[PDB]
Amino acid sequence: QPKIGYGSNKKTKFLSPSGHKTFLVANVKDLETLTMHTKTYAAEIAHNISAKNRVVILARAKALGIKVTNPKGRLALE
Amino acid sequence: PKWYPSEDVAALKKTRKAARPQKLRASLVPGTVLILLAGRFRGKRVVYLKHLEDNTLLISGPFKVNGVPLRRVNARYVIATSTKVSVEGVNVEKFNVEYFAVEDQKVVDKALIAEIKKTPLLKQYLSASFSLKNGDKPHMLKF
Amino acid sequence: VEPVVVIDGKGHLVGRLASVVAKQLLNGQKIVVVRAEELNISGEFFRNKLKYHDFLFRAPSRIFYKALRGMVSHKTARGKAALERLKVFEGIPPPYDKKKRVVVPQALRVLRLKPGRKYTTLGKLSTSVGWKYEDVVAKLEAKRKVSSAEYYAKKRAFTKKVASANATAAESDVAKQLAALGY
Amino acid sequence: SHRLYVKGKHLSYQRNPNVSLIKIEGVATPQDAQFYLGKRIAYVIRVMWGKVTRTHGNSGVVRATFRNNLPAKTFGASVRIFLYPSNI
Amino acid sequence: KIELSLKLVRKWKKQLHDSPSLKLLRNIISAFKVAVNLNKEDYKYAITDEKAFHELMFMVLKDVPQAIQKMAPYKIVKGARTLPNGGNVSRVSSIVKSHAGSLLILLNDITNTETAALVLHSVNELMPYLLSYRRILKELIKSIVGVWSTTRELETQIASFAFLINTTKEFKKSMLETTLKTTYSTFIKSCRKTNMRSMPLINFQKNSAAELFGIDEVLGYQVGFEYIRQLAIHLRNTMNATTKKSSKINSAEAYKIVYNWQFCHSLDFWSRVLSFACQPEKENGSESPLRQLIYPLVQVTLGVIRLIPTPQFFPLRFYLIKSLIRLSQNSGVFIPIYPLLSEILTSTAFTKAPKKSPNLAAFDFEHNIKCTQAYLNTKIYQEGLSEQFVDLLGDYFALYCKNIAFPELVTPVIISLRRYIKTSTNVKLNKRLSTVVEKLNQNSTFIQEKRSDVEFGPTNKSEVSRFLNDVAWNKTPLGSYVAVQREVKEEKARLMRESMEEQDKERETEEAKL
RNA sequence: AAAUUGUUGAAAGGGAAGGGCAUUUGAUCAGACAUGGUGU
RNA sequence: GGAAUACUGCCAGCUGGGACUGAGGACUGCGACGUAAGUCAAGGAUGCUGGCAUAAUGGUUAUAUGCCGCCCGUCUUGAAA
RNA sequence: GUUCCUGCCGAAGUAGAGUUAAGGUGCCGGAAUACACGCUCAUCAGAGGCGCUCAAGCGUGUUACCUAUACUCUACCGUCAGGGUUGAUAUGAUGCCCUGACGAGUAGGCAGGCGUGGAGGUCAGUGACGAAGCCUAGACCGUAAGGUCGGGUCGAACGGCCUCUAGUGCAGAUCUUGGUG
Ligand SMILES: [Mg+2]
Ligand SMILES: [Mg+2]
Ligand SMILES: [Mg+2]
Ligand SMILES: [Mg+2]
Ligand SMILES: [Mg+2]
Ligand SMILES: [Mg+2]
Ligand SMILES: [Mg+2]
Ligand SMILES: [Mg+2]
Ligand SMILES: [Mg+2]
Ligand SMILES: [Mg+2]
Ligand SMILES: [Mg+2]
Repeated sequence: QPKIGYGSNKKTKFLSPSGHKTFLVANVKDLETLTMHTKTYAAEIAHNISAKNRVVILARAKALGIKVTNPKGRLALE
Repeated sequence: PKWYPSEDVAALKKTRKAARPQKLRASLVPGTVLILLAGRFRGKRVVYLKHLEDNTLLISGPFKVNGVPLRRVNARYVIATSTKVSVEGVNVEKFNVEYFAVEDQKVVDKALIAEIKKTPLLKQYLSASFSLKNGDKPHMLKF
Repeated sequence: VEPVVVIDGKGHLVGRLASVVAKQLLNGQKIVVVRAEELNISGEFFRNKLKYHDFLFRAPSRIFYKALRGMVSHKTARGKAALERLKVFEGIPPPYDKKKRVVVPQALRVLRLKPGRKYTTLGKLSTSVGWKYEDVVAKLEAKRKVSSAEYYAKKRAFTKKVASANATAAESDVAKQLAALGY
Repeated sequence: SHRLYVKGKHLSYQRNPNVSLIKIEGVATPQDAQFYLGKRIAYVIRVMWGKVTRTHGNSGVVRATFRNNLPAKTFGASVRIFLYPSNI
Repeated sequence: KIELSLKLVRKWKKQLHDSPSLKLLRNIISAFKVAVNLNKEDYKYAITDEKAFHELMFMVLKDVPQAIQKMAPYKIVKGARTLPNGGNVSRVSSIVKSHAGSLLILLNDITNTETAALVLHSVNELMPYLLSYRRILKELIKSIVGVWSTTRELETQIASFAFLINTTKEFKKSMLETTLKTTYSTFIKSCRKTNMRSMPLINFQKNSAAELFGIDEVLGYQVGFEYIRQLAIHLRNTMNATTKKSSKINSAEAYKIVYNWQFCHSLDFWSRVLSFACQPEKENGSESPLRQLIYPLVQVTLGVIRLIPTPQFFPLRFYLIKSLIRLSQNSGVFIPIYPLLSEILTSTAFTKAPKKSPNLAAFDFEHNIKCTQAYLNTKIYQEGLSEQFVDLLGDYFALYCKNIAFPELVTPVIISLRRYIKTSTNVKLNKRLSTVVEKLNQNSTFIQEKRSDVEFGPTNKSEVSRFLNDVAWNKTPLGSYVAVQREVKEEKARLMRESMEEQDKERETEEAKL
């Protein structure tokens, strides 16, 4: 039964098993807000982005060195 | 200083844990026969010679008696029997931990055999292996 | 202590024997029950009769199997495995007729049930409820008892031979010297 | 023979899948079981390792903790208990 | 920590071209490792000048292989580049083992053609050391296949595949059992979402991976036969799952599992592979093992086509139908496909009049697999479905356009078609079906007049295969018709591409002013 | 249009289809240290 | 007369075997000892040894074999029943 | 009738270790089928299931043993309280940090989150290289209401965010209608 005692530790809260907090990204400008916080944060491309924009976002993310949580999504399946 | 520190380096707090020499179990004494419970020579009876600084007991078969050479053994993986041999005959100073990183074994074995001869049947004991037969309960068994 | 334990059914109570055997099976021990027709139950004949009826397999072995299955959680994997480990028989079929059979003291009727208290024999119950094989098993049991008497005579001769051999070993030195020295 | 251990049975869980109850042969009393505390347990091909923690009841059953819990289908399965780490 | 200076790189290159030593190679490779790991992670070297970094990248990829070769010159043996036995080779081998995954990171981070070519060439001159490893040779062939799979530039894909051929044909032992696996696994999982943009690229991927299977006659048979069997497993899982009552996984809509582009991509690639290996010239009067896989492939494809006779998936049937037609064209195997087509001619789209007519865009039958539920029961969709169907009949019966058996291959079809034509209500369909009927009868008459002069019976296979070898296939009434129709189709597709290409050009103009 | 009924086709199964449990045999997929440096 | 033992109670008396926890992240404090310098068990674990991968293994899926259950609601124990 | 999730205050919590009350130690089930007394087997014997009768039935004592929302220690999550911190913090002084206490709670009362629309402002937001809607025994996140992504479906526009304004899922009855016996 859910209750507060089950609450997770703050230092480990909102953390993926890769250790990166997921941050939603829509465009290149929003990607660039995560320029140095590559260790703390990983980008996640939004569901409504078109395929043409996703390749640009992936290229810029690779250039910045920011981990993308969902690459090869809508460019590959699963 | 060719790279400025990205993020930051969290220095570890100073540790108040000083290593100290081990306090061995009372039964282990130089010249005490031992039973090895693991490794290549598991279940084989050996002699105890000296305790090394790195907490690895030093043991000889002798290789002459049972074919077990000079070797380092962990103390916890060993049983100590109540029968003893006098180790005064063998000097056992030279070889050390760093040395481990035939003739010496022969020198040790001659002296140790010299003491082994006095006690009856000890050579046969060291030659043969040890194992648990059915109906043997270790907790009663006096080793 | 043995790969397989053969338990005689005679003079035992169904509940206690079944509980002990079920406990052993759950621990992995393989047990086989024989001569279950002469198993015993406390109470009177009518009460056990109507109990087996309000359940209503007619054979005594099947009744014992039900009583034991009541212990084990048969619907689970573990319970099923315990059940294949078990074996039950009326009379001694081969090859267990050539093997000695232990007794469980905890379930013995002589040690458990007080003299002057009514009990019931499972064979009579099974026959009364419609098990039409109590007759054939009895003759096999009589033949088994004749064979067992012959085996007992052979065992008496073997014990005499063992006594002679023990005497022979006595007049040997090495054992005597060993015993005095140690062990 | 080359056996330097006693093969014991795994009875059940503590009732907790983490803790397991082990029945060791020739051990009738807790005092006898006190010897086996701290010894390495090995269920055997694949092997899972563990250790004996503390006694359990007056029958000589002991508690045991493995690195990964037993699959619960091994109740009554044969399990090995070695002599190392020896305290004698 | 040493700092990269334009002096230090210059000195390392200075002594590279004359009398290098293993110390220099480890130093260069460690600097290279830092260079490639700057964004993705102790390191002895620090990089601060773009000139020094670019010079390091240049000299590494273009000359560290040269020095490596000069120290440990390989020797060509039976066409394969093999290192010799010696201590110095082993020391250099560990050095290339310390360069390989920097090359791997570069491979995974390819973004354009020339960088791909440079990395692939430097990797090319380092095969003979990395063939000794399998964490590297696998990831190498896995990465370049990744590049060959994900690049949107046809030149980059050409470079990757040319590398795969050049390296594979040299050695054939360690790689070939992994190249095929990686490529066809690309066609399973890491398949490119289909669109009018990706069609030439995926067609190149298929037409390319087809060649690799054909190189090794036996080993290809070992590989494809396994993977095609994987498809069959899915095929058998969905048939049973739909048919049975079990509520395990999606009894009603299990088609999603098997009616996917990736699966159709599979069955098309296999037809292309067998067609390539079974061509008459490559056959050369010699049986090839891949021909024996024709029967499994045909059984799988036919089992997929019939699993749903619903209008929503008629485009799926058409594509596999074209694949089977290709397979029969190349191998000469007799595939029955008319029973399927005539079996669809009883549907509600081929038979009943259109209900709606919203005047949407024409459906892209070539480059789609599904109707999308808006084109169902529409004038456009019926008119395009029939447009494809008629041309498919034309192709299939154009295969045997010049064979002596064509009359009796035509009779049961003309009778059934006239039965459907006389009973079908849709006027446009009857007009199209009619045309094929009279042209079929016409070619039947043509073959009859040409066969009346024949003295050899049906048993003489040699002469039967010689019938009208002088006459071109397109000169027959069904060829001369359908060939023209093919042009009237081909041009259309061209004008689509030569249109869509411009759209992007126009789109580009906009970002110029943004 | 649902809901409902009927013919035809495919599959499984048994008098119902049917599940859960155990064993058996297989098939198929993922599975880093690209370990920082030195030495001949 | 001489005491011993038993019991109760105290010890800032020694020594052995177990089990769980290793939380904290530059230093600061109370201390202890050190001739002294420094060291430590003193405001939360450090050291030594060995191995460290096509593995350790993990997932999915399919048959055959047998065991149990087997109309539905409620009810029930902890759970089928 | 019930009243999205979580928390809090109050008449008359999560995980590891140990201890323990009430209880229990034939098996399912973890614990002695241990001991020592007095009894009772009655055609009303006598107690979850199977079972039990020199008891596995009673009363009377002894230990040992099993273990819970109970007690102790530690770590963690919440509420509360007391604090530190600016000639500025290496992250919103509504921030960060330190220390401690509590977490059952019926009646009653209060707060914080999730979701649904309306409007204003805003993201030089998103979109045929596929917007919104719906499904998804898939992955990640959150204690949870749920959120994000992937896939499927869908095929033309809509969403995120600050504010004010409306506004969270079920139960059951009288029966009614159509349809089927
Ligand atoms: Mg979505
Ligand atoms: Mg049939
Ligand atoms: Mg202690
Ligand atoms: Mg607790
Ligand atoms: Mg506890
Ligand atoms: Mg701070
Ligand atoms: Mg308070
Ligand atoms: Mg309160
Ligand atoms: Mg708005
Ligand atoms: Mg949803
Ligand atoms: Mg979670």
